[PDB]
Amino acid sequence: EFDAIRIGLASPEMIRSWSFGEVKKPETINYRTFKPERDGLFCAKIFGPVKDYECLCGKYKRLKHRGVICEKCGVEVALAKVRRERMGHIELASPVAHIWFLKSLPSRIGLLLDMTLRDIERVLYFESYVVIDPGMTTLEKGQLLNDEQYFEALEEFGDDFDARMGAEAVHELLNAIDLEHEIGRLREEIPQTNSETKIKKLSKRLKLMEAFQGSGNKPEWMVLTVLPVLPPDLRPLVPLDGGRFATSDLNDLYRRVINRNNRLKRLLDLAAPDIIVRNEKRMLQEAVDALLDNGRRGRAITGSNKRPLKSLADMIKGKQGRFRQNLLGKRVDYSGRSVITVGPTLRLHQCGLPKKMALELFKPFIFGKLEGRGMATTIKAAKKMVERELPEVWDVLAEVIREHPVLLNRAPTLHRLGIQAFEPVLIEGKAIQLHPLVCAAYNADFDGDQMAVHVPLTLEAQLEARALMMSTNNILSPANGEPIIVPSQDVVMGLYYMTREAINAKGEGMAFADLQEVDRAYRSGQASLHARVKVRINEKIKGEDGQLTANTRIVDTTVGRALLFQVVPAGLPFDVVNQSMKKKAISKLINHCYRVVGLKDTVIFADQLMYTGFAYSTISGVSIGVNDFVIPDEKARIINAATDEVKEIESQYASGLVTQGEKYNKVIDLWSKANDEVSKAMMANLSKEKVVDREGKEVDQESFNSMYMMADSGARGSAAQIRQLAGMRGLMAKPDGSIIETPITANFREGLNVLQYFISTHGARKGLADTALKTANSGYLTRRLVDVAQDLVVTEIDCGTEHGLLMSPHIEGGDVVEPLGERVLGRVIARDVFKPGSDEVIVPAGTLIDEKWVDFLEVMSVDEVVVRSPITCETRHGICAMCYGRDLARGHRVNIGEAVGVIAAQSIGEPGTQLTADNVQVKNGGTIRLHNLKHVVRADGALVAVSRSGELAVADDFGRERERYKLPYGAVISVKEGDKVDPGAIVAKWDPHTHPIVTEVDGTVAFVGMEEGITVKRQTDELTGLTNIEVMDPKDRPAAGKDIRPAVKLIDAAGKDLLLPGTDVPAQYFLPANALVNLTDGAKVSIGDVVARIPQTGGLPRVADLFEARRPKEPSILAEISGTISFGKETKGKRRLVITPNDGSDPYEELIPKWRHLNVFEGEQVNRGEVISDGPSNPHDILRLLGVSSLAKYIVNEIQDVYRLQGVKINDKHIETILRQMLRKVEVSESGDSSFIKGDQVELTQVLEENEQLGTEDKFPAKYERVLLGITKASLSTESFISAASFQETTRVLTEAAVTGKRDFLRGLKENVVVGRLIPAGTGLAYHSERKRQRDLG
Amino acid sequence: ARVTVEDCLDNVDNRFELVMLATKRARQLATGGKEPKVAWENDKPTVVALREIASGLVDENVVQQEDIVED
Ligand SMILES: [Mg+2]
Ligand SMILES: [Zn+2]
Ligand SMILES: [Zn+2]
Repeated sequence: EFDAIRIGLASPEMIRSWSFGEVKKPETINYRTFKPERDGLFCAKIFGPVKDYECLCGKYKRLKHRGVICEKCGVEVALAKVRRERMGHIELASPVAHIWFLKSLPSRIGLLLDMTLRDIERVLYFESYVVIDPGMTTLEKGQLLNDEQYFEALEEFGDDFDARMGAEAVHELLNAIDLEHEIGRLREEIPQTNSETKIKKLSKRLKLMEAFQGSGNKPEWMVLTVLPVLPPDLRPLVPLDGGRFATSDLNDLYRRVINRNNRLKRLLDLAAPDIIVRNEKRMLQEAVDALLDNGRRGRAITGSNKRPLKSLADMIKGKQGRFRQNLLGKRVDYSGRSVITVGPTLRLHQCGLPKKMALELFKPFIFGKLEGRGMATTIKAAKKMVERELPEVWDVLAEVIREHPVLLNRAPTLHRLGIQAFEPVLIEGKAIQLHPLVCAAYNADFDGDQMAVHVPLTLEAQLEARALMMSTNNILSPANGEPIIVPSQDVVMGLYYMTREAINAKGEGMAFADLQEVDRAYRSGQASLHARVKVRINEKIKGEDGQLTANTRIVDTTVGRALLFQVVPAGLPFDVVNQSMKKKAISKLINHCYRVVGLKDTVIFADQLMYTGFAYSTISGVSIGVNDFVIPDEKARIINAATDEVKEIESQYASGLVTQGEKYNKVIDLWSKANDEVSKAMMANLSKEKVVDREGKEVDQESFNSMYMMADSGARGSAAQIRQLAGMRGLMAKPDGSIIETPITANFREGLNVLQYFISTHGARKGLADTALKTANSGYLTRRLVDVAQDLVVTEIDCGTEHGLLMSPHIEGGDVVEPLGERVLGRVIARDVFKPGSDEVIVPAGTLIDEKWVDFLEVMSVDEVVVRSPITCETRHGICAMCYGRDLARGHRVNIGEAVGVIAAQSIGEPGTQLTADNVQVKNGGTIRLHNLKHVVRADGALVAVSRSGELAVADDFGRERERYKLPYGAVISVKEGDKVDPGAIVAKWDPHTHPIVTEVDGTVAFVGMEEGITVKRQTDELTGLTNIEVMDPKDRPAAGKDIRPAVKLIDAAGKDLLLPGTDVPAQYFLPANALVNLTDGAKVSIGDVVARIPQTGGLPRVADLFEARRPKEPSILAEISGTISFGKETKGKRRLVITPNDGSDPYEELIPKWRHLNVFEGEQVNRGEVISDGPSNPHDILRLLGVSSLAKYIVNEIQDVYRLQGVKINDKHIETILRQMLRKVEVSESGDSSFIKGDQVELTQVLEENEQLGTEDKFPAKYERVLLGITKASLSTESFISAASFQETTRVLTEAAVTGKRDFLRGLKENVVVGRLIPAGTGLAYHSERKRQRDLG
Repeated sequence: ARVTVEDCLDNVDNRFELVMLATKRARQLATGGKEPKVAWENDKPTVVALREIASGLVDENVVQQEDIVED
């Protein structure tokens, strides 16, 4: 019913309005009787009555007396609950300064009076004097007076002089602040200065003056003359067992202030001198200061207690405040918990609930059902029927839970699927019966785990549990498009054994007329579960639009595959069950079934797979024995051979042939080769060992082994675990990071030695102790991601924008690791894609790409698509519904009101617990196309590359790029452009050791200044191994010749001057150190002359440091303007990286350190997006030099590389959603229109550019530049102060919002939670929409 | 039977107005004495209100018209 919760300073006239009386005495209660004494901290006259509708005297103790107040000893008759609302006030005899507005990062009182923080603390303690209204005196208001300097002021001036000391002086300095006049003085003195050390000081002081003018807070209210008193029920004084009392830490603080305030009031009427009264007023300062906050310069009282104290401010801060303790947890009613238990007979939408828990959870619903049915007359008699557990109560409990869903949640709630709704059924026992299929989303095993229950009361919450939070609704993952409710290891084991073709079995070759004859033949024991038969099947096809046509055909399948087709819905063909039904094949069938037949026929199909998997996994009594871990007979021939190859190396180590490091890499790489040789020889004997007999033969089929089936079907176990059971274990690691020389040549079947078992304990406790950090670091990452993208919610249906980012498949390497099939599925196109022809489009407009459009794009040769993304949306205060897409638990696109920012932070933080160049060669065959690579053809028939911004691509015959390779500078190209490459042959060669050079033109070039005595040195190898011009180092040069550098002058053969086009200066490049000149002086090649040869962290903390946009330890150096770069002076200490732009006239000079080894040379033109020095690059300069399209490509592909290595997969919409909130603030480059030099939000900067353009001003010179903020700094930019006090410092955000009169609205999620209102996201959007159209309209 | 949450949500396709449309109808079947258009199959008014959404018997203007006749 309320809105716009505002906050400001409290005036002395308003503090008296909150109070109902003034406290004068410091006592609380009487010693004989436990009654609140008058005019004390506990007083029934000021506050409310103690007992319900009764005064202290007892003259009025009935309901008929409400406004009547007794005169002798009674109080105002109330409900005894107003003791939480009634307040008091203590009219202090001397003013006291507020420490919240004095001791902080900014000086709220110091900046307001142009005074120092230490100097104000000197006057408030009665040590120095200040002057009020100096005027015609000889001193300034900023000049203070001492005890010996103040006495002289009254002698020479006499008139026009007024000086005070203490808190009354600070209160007087704020009386004549001249608010309407001081701003006029700051406006005319700010543009005169030019140093940045004074701009940030005068502007920060100016912005505080306008805050005290529009908000209405007078500067006089910073010091208080009367303080409020907390209600007594908030600081309770309750007794304990044995007559002992227990009070709060605020009663003795309030008593200490009253004890000193009354002592000061009595010390003023006795005409006491200034020597004694100045110390009492000083004690009243720290008496009130210690009451407000603790930890400041005023040490809190500590008497007979260890902890210092708990003041008023300590109740809302310090990781234990009342505001922060409720944000992390709150006990609720109608709840309970118990252990979980598998129930294989339950449906997907129902769970098991004990009878003892249902009686307590649904207790109010039974009392109302017993009175309505006529079994009980009053609620007191109905309660006694439940305690006796009458038989008629069970018939009532069964009716109140028939259609009433309950909520189940596990303690670690990592993602959205941690809370699901089920229909409870009454079961006998004390354990909650859970469905086996919902165990994957809950991440719950049956090792004693507990699950909490909750009961929705209102029918508004019951409809949300059935339509939104039901277990059958969230069958797909919210992070991907894959089903999250899939058959686990026990169900996939029965479906794999059933569909497992055998060579020769009982009942092979027989024909069946229908699927009902197959079951009739199997149940009689006259046909094996898997035998090659031929059965006629009647199936229906949903491929036709709206036509469910039936087809009857004779297929060649097994007996088990025909029994599995009985549960398949009608819309799916038979070719979906003719495989071996592994885990990856069943999850793809449920996903395909969801997109064809819908949801109703899928929730009843996933239950049939669980019943069929549990039934056929029990008939086949699969078991693991001691003979299942078969050992290859050739394992002893590899271990004994590898042990002899190390003995011949240990003899070489004792002879001095190899070193310690050379022998280490020899024995480590030797055992790693023998470990892979045993693993490939074990899987060959384990998979193809089953032999059979068909009409007389020895045929090898797939192995029907228990250990092989559990790893092939994907139920449990992988190649790394079966390797340690049958094959050798291998080499173990070490907590230091090295590998031990002696490996573990034994497996777990044969057993390990005492030393081999102690070695394995190093990596065992390393992985167990790593899980303690995986739950502490990933939980801190998902919490920071929510605090940033919580306000983001779908609000608009259509933005109307055409901007979008280009999407291309990852063609890095040989094949595409992630094609355009899953990168574009579920995203609306931005621009119309065009065929290679003319006037022919594939998509008509921006359309939602579903599974039917993915194959339509795979048939065509379309490789690039422009899709919509939240990072490019134009919707202010929200995100468009068409820019998001349809990648969620639903099939359709996102609806209006869906909080897509919270499901994106939970999709990234959930899998966080699982986180920790000589030559090129074309792999496939196709055309070779080079982009952005300007080459110069030589005379021999080869190509030389001068730029590095491009790369080599392999064009398919259809017209799609499937291979991309990067080439360094000067890489010689063997093949030409536009020819058919050879799969397996080289196309270009490079030189990663020595960086080659390039020449622009041919001619007789010779080294100038190469005397071979100071600059260079003629080096000769053994047996004429080196005959060239070898350069020398700069340190080896002489002191006189260090200034001169060897340079090569390019001259033509005719003698004329040769100048490069587009540049005035010729091609004169100086040869650096450690270079070799292949061409002689006066003779060189026509092109491609190498004159000088220039010689040459992962896991969870990687993703956390990547969202923070931190600068790496060695940032890379990039170019700003596209032009010819050059060096500067090297003997000074730095490197002047001068560069002359060739297209524009704008020279820009920058400096570079010398410890960072540069990779660029002198005289080479570089582009804007080219890298100069190697090393990791921060995401900050890539946004300024390239733009926002290149930043969104680098961040997403770098985060996915950390998740794709571990196997998990997250959609790109969740990374671009968090990236939208980081690229939210903007910064202006020039000043004149903004207030300060810093930047503001882009939503406010865009709404002001339209009013200034189409208004009185013609142009818009106030431009801006995009900036990148981390998930820590972007969260601080919150206009609200209620939500900002949760994750930030409470005492810092309350003093800033008070002095500015910040009226906080409740248009967010985190604000409406602690306040108690509905959230704008979800079903609560209809409540906030029906109020906006009725408040600002009619 | 007749318990379909995806058939009623297929026409609106919002999953948020369906909860709001079924709320205004569930109170009429529980308070006021309004007779549902579908038969009572021993179901609570919370679930029997979703059958009228899937069958297309009630709508946004149908619930507003039935409640205005009582006032
Ligand atoms: Mg467990
Ligand atoms: Zn009385
Ligand atoms: Zn949009």
